[PDB]
Amino acid sequence: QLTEEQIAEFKEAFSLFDKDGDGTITTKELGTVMRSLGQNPTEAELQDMINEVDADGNGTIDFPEFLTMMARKMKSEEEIREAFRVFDKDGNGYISAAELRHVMTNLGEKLTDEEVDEMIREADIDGDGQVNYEEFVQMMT
Amino acid sequence: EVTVGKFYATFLIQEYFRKFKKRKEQGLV
Ligand SMILES: [Ca+2]
Ligand SMILES: [Ca+2]
Ligand SMILES: [Ca+2]
Ligand SMILES: [Ca+2]
Ligand code: NI
Repeated sequence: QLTEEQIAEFKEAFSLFDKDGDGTITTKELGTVMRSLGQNPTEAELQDMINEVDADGNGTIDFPEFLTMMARKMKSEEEIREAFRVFDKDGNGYISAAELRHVMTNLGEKLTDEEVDEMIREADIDGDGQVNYEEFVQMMT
Repeated sequence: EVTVGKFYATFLIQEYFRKFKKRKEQGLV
């Protein structure tokens, strides 16, 4: 159904936005994460993102509000496409090792170059050494 | 909302990494 592990994984996504670990996501915290991924929302964009998910209207997102939104969403091409474009920041249609390292570091992941290459090899159906959109979706799917 | 899609996209980005790490641990890469 909605499993204890799936909840746990959503809590992990919540923790990425809740940088100070205080239990709520603010507009400032959201802006931080989005900018760290090379995105650039406006004050107004960030506030409406908060407004959408903040069900009790106190101005911030707690984990039950985040879980509600995330479990609903789980029930998808456009989200996966946005995810791909976050990695593929030069828009050339291929995720390079450098692009992967870029996202990894901003996610708080810490993988060796050998692990980054392992990641690419596992996904790399056409053998070009980079991950195209097709291959990215396949790895995700 | 595509508004909520930005949150989910990040979960997906993190999911991309977590799936890999699990495979490498359990010897299923
Ligand atoms: Ca916080
Ligand atoms: Ca709230
Ligand atoms: Ca690229
Ligand atoms: Ca490839
Ligand atoms: Ni950057």
